[PDB]
Amino acid sequence: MEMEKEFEQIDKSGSWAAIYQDIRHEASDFPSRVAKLPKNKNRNRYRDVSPFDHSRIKLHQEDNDYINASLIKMEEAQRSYILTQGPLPNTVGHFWEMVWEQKSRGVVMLNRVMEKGSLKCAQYWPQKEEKEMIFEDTNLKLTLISEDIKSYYTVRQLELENLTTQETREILHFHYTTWPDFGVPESPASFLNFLFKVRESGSLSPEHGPVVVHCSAGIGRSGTFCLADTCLLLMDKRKDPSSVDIKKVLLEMRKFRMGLIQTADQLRFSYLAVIEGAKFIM
Ligand SMILES: O=C(OCc1ccccc1)N1CCC(O)CC1
Repeated sequence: MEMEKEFEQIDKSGSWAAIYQDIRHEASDFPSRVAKLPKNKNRNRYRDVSPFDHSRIKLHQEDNDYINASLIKMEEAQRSYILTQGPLPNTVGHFWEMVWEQKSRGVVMLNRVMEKGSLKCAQYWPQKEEKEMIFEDTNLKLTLISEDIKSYYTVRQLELENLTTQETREILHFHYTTWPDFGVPESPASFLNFLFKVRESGSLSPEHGPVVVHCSAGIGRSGTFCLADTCLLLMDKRKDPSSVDIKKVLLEMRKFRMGLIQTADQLRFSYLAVIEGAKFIM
């Protein structure tokens, strides 16, 4: 069923809350036993948001391999994403270790460091060229190379150095800075442009490791970004684009991380983005 019509049918009937609860009821439940070990309590931002054991990213260290991060592998779309929480004061070194070890080119940040008067994630990248950051626990150095500030997003060029081998890599930081404190954006135009610019960078392409995507918990805004990208890629690839079922794509993605799309309003915004995105493509 053409989703644009499914959209108007749900809106006229005001059933967004009902569709959303149906997804919550049918979603996968897999064990998260490593996330709940007492040694990992200060590595989790939220007690109710954990990576499944089968899809968790493992750090390459014998001490403690745990980070709150999941690999979302989309087989038909041929895209992979790592979805993770906003880094904590004691996990900023783990975060950059993961980027290094997974060979990522891009980090996508969908939150501000402070929102609604509270800290939503650590200040985990340098703000000035001449004041670099050293992570002694993981033996990494991170330098700000350049910054491009636009009305709806900022793009930064970072240099990550493995101090053990003296190898360096260029990481691109894509920071969406205008998601409102309350609700979802009124139009998806600025969110779609932002996705286009991440795609244009190479960060989502198969010659690199998976993109790292985060917000505060790594399930809500983060869910919206990967769901929109995968649905638009499938519309490009298939003979019948009408066949793309956003609810079925979301349940596939929920096999790899719990809770993706946190509200009925985020579900409606994801439909609008794919639809308004489908409009521009034709
Ligand atoms: O918002 C856009 O279109 C919708 C869309 C974005 C990303 C992936 C699929 C569809 N952009 C910004 C403007 C640029 O010219 C190119 C398109």
